[PDB]
Amino acid sequence: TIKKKHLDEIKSLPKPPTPVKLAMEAVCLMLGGKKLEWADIRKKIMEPNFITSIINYDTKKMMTPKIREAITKGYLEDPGFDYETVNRASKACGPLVKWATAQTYYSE
Amino acid sequence: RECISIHVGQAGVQIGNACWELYCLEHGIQPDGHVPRAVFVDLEPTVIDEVRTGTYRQLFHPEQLITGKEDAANNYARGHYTIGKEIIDLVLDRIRKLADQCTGLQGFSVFHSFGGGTGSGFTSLLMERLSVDYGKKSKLEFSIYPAPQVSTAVVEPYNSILTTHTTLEHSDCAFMVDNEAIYDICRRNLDIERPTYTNLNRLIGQIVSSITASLRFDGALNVDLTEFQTNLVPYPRGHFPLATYAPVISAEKAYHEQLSVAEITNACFEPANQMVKCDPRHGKYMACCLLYRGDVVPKDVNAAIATIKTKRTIQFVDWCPTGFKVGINYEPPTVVPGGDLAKVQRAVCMLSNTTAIAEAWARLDHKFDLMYAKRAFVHWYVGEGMEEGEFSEAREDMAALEKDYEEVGVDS
Amino acid sequence: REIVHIQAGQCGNQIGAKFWEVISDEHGIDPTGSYHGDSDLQLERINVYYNEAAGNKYVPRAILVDLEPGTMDSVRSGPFGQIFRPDNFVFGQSGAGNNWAKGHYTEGAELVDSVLDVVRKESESCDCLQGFQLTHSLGGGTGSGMGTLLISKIREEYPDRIMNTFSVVPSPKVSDTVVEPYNATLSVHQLVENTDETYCIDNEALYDICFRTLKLTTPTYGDLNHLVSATMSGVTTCLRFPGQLNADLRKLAVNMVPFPRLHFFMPGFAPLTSRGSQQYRALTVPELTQQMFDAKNMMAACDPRHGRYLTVAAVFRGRMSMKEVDEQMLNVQNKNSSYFVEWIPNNVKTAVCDIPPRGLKMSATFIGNSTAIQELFKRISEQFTAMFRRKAFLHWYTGEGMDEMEFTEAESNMNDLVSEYQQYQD
Ligand SMILES: CC(=O)O[C@H]1C(=O)[C@@]2(C)[C@H]([C@H](OC(=O)c3ccccc3)[C@]3(O)C[C@H](OC(=O)[C@H](O)[C@@H](NC(=O)c4ccccc4)c4ccccc4)C(C)=C1C3(C)C)[C@]1(OC(C)=O)CO[C@@H]1C[C@@H]2O
Ligand SMILES: Nc1nc2c(ncn2[C@@H]2O[C@H](COP(=O)(O)OP(=O)(O)OP(=O)(O)O)[C@@H](O)[C@H]2O)c(=O)[nH]1
Ligand SMILES: Nc1nc2c(ncn2[C@@H]2O[C@H](COP(=O)(O)OP(=O)(O)O)[C@@H](O)[C@H]2O)c(=O)[nH]1
Ligand SMILES: [Mg+2]
Repeated sequence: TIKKKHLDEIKSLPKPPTPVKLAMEAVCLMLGGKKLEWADIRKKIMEPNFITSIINYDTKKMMTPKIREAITKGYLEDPGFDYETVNRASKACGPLVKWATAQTYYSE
Repeated sequence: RECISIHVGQAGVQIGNACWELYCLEHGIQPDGHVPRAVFVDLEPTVIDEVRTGTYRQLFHPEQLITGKEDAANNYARGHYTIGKEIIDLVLDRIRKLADQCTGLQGFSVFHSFGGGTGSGFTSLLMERLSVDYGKKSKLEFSIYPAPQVSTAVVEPYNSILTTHTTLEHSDCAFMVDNEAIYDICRRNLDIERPTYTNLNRLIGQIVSSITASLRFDGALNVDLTEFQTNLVPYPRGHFPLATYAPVISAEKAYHEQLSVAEITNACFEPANQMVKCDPRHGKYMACCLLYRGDVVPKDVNAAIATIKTKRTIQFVDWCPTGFKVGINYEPPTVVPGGDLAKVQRAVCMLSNTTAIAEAWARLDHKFDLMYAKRAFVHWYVGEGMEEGEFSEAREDMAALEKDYEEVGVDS
Repeated sequence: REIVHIQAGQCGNQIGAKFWEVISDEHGIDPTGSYHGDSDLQLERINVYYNEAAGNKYVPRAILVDLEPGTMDSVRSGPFGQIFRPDNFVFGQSGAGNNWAKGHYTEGAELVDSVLDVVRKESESCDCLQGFQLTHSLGGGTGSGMGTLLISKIREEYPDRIMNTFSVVPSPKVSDTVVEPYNATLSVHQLVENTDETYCIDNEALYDICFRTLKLTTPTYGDLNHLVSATMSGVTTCLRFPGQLNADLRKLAVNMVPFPRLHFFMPGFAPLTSRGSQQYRALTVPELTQQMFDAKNMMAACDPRHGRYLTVAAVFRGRMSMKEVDEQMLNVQNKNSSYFVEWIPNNVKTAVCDIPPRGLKMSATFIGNSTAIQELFKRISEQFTAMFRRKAFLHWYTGEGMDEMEFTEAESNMNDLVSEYQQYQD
């Protein structure tokens, strides 16, 4: 699957570029990380479930009401949250942006 | 009137050690006399603590020295940005705080080594801030720049480019002296196989002593700091002269030492004694300040330059009809009593911006790319963050430098 | 900066006794002890290792983790022994279990939180935290397993701060454990992600070095442990000591590691002469350089000939010329252009420290990064599959409540980790 090279790059970074971190918070947030905090994310970030778990997302598992709207809210709408700037952030992230507007949009 | 120096980085500190140490000898202000010009700043506590424990303990005020328990890191990223920021507030407040008291500061001669995270990184912002704030002031930076082969740090070329890039607009004039380059002076000229870092710093000690100490000290020619940039630098970058000392002659072994003005001045030009790797292969000489202390007769000087001008291997750039700035200081160079130094009656220091550095920058520049393409260590940098970002964008900027340097010479 | 030591696993603990054995002396601490310290200086930095409860008492700040009561007890009952704070020991009577699986999941898991409690307490203690040290063996259930797990929580809790590792990578020729592929592979799997800096030591390599390099007829474990303790001390404590050019851990991390793997290094001590005759007094510089660089006297199994260096860091501690040290290296570099590796312009990171190992004049620790190690990794994995495919031992693990996939995953990760190394090599 996705090469590790991308993953560690973000993680090891003691303090990631802020919007990246914010993005990670967002993505983790899509994951629904309860914790604000880094560390809880951090150990989460490297975990055996993590590597696959992102890659395949069971639709049923994801829950519409809260989860749908925040993402839908225009976090994307955000003034620079969205695809283009984020895409600058990484090669890796880029395929993800497509994912955001994707099956999720189509089915729903 | 006065200038305040700041020493940063461990290395800048260790020079910081030297620069003051030489000073005290000259002035004759023993261990416990007046109060220092300058402050020292290091992210790594131990080294500064060396100052704290070590020689000239009382002389500095603890207010003067700035430190952090926190980690230096050998990388531009933390030192500049991340760890970086926290210290600066204290730093700047210090400089202003010091600045306030003095009357009519000419500017600060900041010392740093290219050279490391705190030397890079941390300093780069520091000068960065200065330009806005002080602005009117003249900002020279004294740098020690990576030995061509030698460089200790793995990371190093990453640091330097960013440092040079960032500071470049900011600094009025920056002096660069090469570590291994000096070594050759040691090896051949004094013949020390041994020499420690302390030795080199002593050497720089002497050279610096001319620029700040002696010049400000009244003397026949009297050169200002401001003149330094004005005469020295053709152009809005930033330009980095090299610094040379004729009298390097070994203390014990050989006593020609009465080498009158003609010979001593003559000594510098030869590529050997640059304290820079540069060894002007092609290099054109835009401009020089020669500052002499000792017994000099200006006729002796004036004649001396004239012959030099003519020999025409030297080949100055066309656009400068002439660019020789004589400076004469009454009082002879002062040699640190024991250790190495020759203690010549008269000495020459001469700085210049030469085309030659373009060679150095290119080499320096080359180092950067090799790692960079693989991208190397960068993950460390990005983590400190830093972004792809600064590296490449900076990379281009200094690339501009190479063009800039090249264009200046080689064409008429 | 402060550093906290970790001892996990018997090997684990055994080395820990030695490590502190030297270190205590290096600092000048007697068993309950205080700073008898010949010099003043040693006193100042000490804080990295120790906390100041008594004023007399500086007690090393580190934790002992071991299912085996016997191992720990001997250490307590042993010489230095008493020095440790009893709190430090985190123990579990439960069967040590050879199983990595036992250590990690089943047996280890319960203890770990208890373990973590203290780690934090030491962590919390004061000043700033450089990071943690680790010793253990890939080894066994306690050595790996728990220890490998322990780092995991450490990684999470304080990501910023650095972990260096010492692992006794399984000795090639005859493995001191039957299980050897299983425990080792999975354990390294954790580190490669987890610990930012790792050091490997190999026993036979120690034997080889001890036996040739030192006249020493009868290597004892206490010997190998002792020599090993030698390198790390140069690494950690030395730089805490002043130096004209002194790196610290982060310098070691930054300069040394090109890529995120954290990679693994092989320690190598500068002085290694017999008691005895060998005392040449050819320390000068170059003799040191020759020693470390040379193929043997490399702590880990692999030989640099094989063999290219991503990075080298030499922390010399002793008063030597900057001129010679820096200059000498270059010739080494030029001389061995083939292996060094072209891209990174100045391979060697040089650290100089003023003060030598308290007995001796001039020594450099040699640390760092080479492609060669990859050869080592193949060994473990190669054993791994031969074992794995047949699955001989496995039931113990799985009965313990381990996954089939887990085995496969661990191997491949380290396995391809080997693959990563080669890429640079070419
Ligand atoms: C009379 C004299 O000069 O004796 C020397 C000596 O003969 C030699 C042979 C020592 C000796 O070391 C060994 O024989 C040895 C035994 C087991 C494993 C490894 C080495 C020595 O035992 C070791 C001892 O080392 C130290 O004192 C260092 O500070 C060292 N200390 C320890 O390892 C240590 C040992 C016991 C208890 C506590 C600490 C050290 C090195 C690096 C970082 C920190 C500390 C020294 C110089 C000597 C003796 C005493 C004979 C040598 O080793 C070291 C590490 O210095 C072996 O080759 C070197 C060259 C030395 O000259
Ligand atoms: N002339 C001279 N050069 C020095 C001295 N100390 C260090 N250097 C050189 O400067 C560079 C070393 O920088 P470091 O000491 O690693 O780092 P630093 O710039 O102090 O800052 P950090 O990386 O954060 O520690 C190398 O190129 C050394 O050769 C010194 O006392 N004199
Ligand atoms: N250098 C060294 N290796 C050791 C020591 N003790 C055990 N080992 C090595 O560790 C491996 C065995 O693992 P072990 O430490 O018994 O595992 P655990 O105790 O169950 O965690 C073998 O490869 C041994 O050579 C020691 O004191 N020093
Ligand atoms: Mg430093």
